[PDB]
Amino acid sequence: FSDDQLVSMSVRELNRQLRGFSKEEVIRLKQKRRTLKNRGYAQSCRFKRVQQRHILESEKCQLQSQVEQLKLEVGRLAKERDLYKEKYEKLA
Amino acid sequence: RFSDDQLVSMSVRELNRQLRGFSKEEVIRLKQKRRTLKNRGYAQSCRFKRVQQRHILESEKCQLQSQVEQLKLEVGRLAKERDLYKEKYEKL
DNA sequence: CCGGTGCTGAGTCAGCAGG
DNA sequence: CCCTGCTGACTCAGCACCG
Repeated sequence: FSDDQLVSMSVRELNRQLRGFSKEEVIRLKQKRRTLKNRGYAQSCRFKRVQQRHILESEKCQLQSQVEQLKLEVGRLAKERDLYKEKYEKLA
Repeated sequence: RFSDDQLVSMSVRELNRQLRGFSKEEVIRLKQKRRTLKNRGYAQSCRFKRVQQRHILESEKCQLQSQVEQLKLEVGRLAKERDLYKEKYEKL
């Protein structure tokens, strides 16, 4: 009957408890349940939107940190290649 | 009465002078309508900014991932070159 | 001390995409 | 044909400014 109980019980459990009620009330209670559930759906939707904003802004940092790590790696190899190439061309 | 577009763009000084003579109920009603219409567009901009922000972030992460892909290919090319010269050098 | 403003959280409804 | 879960869009509440 109350909002917390109405939103908690299943429509299967609802129809059984709704037995003995006017057809006017049954459709009225069922639509009250939907409203309360949409309230919860809204909370999840807004929360998800936030989490997705964070994992994007976080992935951006996980990539920037990787890019900088890789630019250092090419600097080591480029220098190391130049070393071998200079030593090689010297021997023709 | 009046239009929505004019009712929103109007300044308070113009709007007040525009309803000199109207009943209190109508004045309050019209004022509430201006607030409602404003809130409608506020939410429109907010969701707009949210979407635009989201698209900016995604494009950055796509550029970064592409950049990482480039660098990964680059170290693979430099390492192969460095090792190739090693073999040619060690021989001669 | 009042009122208009811009913003944003939360609630509502429509309507779409699946159980 | 319902029901579910979700999301866009409107509304209001309430805060933080402002004039």
